Amino acid sequence: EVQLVESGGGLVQPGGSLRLSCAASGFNVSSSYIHWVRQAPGKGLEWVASISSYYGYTYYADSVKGRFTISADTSKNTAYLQMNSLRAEDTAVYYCARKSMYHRGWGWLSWVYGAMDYWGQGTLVTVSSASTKGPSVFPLAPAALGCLVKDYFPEPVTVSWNVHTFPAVLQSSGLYSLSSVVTVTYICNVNHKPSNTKVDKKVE
Amino acid sequence: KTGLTKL
Amino acid sequence: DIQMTQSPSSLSASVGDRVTITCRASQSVSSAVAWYQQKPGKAPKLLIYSASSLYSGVPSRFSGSRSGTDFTLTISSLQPEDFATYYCQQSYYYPITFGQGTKVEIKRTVAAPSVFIFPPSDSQLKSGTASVVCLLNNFYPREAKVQWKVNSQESVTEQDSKDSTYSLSSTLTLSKADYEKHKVYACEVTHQGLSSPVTKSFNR
Amino acid sequence: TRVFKKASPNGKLTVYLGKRDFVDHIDLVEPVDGVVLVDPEYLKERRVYVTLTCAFRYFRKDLFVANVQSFPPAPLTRLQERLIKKLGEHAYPFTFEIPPNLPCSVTLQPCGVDYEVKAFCAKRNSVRLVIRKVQYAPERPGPQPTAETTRQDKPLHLEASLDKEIYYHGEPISVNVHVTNNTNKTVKKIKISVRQYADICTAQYKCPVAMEEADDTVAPSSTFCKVYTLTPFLANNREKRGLALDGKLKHEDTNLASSTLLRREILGIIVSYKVKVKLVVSSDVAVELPFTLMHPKPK
Repeated sequence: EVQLVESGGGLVQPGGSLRLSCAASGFNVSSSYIHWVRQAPGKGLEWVASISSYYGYTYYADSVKGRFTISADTSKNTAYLQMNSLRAEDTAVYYCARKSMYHRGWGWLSWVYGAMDYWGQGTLVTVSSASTKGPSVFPLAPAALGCLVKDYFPEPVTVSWNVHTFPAVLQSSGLYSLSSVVTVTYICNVNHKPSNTKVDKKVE
Repeated sequence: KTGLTKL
Repeated sequence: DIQMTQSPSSLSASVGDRVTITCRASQSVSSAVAWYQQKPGKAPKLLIYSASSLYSGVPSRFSGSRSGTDFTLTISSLQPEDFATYYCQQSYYYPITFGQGTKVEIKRTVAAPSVFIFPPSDSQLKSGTASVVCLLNNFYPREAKVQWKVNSQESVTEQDSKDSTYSLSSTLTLSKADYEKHKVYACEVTHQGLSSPVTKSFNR
Repeated sequence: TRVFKKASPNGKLTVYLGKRDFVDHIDLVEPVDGVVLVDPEYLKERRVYVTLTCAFRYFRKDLFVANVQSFPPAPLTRLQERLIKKLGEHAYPFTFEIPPNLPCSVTLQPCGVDYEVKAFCAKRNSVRLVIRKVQYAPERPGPQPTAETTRQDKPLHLEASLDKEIYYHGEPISVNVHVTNNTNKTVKKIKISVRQYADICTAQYKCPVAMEEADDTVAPSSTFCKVYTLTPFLANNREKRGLALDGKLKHEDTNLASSTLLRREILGIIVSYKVKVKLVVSSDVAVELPFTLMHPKPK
């Protein structure tokens, strides 16, 4: 079977460097166009770049023109999107897909660029100079009752009770912030692994 | 030039 | 570049509805069109290609049609599982481009928000950043607005799993020094299912 | 499905085809089938014919040129009947069988053989549509290439091999190298290359598609065993003028000319690929083995 696997997903400061590697199985990087696609956090899709080793042809999105560079090592049978000059525009979940060149009836259809049938997994590439912090938790009491986590980083923060954990919002301070409320003693438990922080706040 | 259609 | 302008940006329907989503290319395209169904977070799938070709493994009910440069995707009987964001992508002119997506929500009886309010608590005042909270629980439809009577960010949980509803936490953040100045704070919800806007207020 | 069509310069004659790639199955060849639209009033020569030109361009010396009487009639095919049904009462079919021992659509990287279907009433009365006569890769793998050499008062016993013979375009061939230098001369360097020869039936050359010069020195009186990997494709053969490229329809970009399968004196071009292991010693040893590079069979 054909499957692409992405690696190189981790926190990188703005302007830093990451090397996303799309290892392709079931097909050569030369019998296919390898496409890197990125989707911002909860937003419409966007195709990053594409390359075919056989013709050595590279195509880039307007958002990664010059900043990134896709090449491939056909010896390893892998493609490499070297992401340089990362910024807050480059934060996303990055998927890898391909468009084979079969089905012409005979051979390579060197101009389809068509539907990217097979998709990778999705590696979260972050861009922020946010030193891993711990949340500051506050209570909210009356009837409804909740706990508001403020100024933490990075995601995720696990908030539980002893009822909607509103999606964590990227606060302007780089740190995050969220709330979790319930309608009806109540102790709210907040867990933040990147700093090994835990809180158990009482609200009433 | 060479055209194209459907059957 | 080609802007694959897709509409509607958000449509409501239920099981069995014959749902239609149109997408028009800014410039002429030659059947290079494909429909991708991205669920929350997961990797985009492929629905259609060549502007009319049901891609392998795609449900039959999905179908694409071309009438010039207005590519339409119709789901004859949209099912509960087929509620995602659908994008149109042209593979003719590089860089490849997508539309903006068309989330297909779920439909139910209009329900008004249960609006609760929370003033900043003692611990938060001690910390140094007071955030007033306005909770809009189980309010349908997602179309709504929240106004503030003394920056304010809204976290909107997705379509409620319980019954096709929406919550929304509108939280307004101020400093401790800049918060004590005023005495009466209030959040007022303007909503489709509300006969009149509902204001919840507290006194400092 | 798809149906290609092309109108004549005056707009009357419309040549209809199904495919522009005819897989030259080793034993036989896929016939060119089509139907041409005609308006009898416009026809002034009273005789409309269809021809198949197998031309070697560079010069132009054909090898199989045939004529079919489209109108007046002097069987029909499954696609031709449907084409006529769509067209109506003003279209006439034509079929061409391509005999064996004919070249395969192949071009030299800037030439070569070409196949064309030309319908004319007999300039403004001529309509031409390109096609391709091409060959798939053989169905089943052949014997594993292997080649051992000896240099001698002690040997330089060398061996090279490839895992199998049938390798598709843009695929990496694995070159297993096994050296035993009993000689006193240190193995300065090893070279693994792949070259493409395109005989023109008589001229030929040797274009190195792949190169890998490794410094895996093997000291005197010592053995060595390794598995290199070389990928022949067009990524880096853009400058090499004269490389045998496969059959085209237009200026489109194609791959390396699939190895010319044969069942010798066949005009056109005969293309083949060889992997050469050459040991540069402190006076250099050579060994080689051929492989056939082609395209796969979609299915």
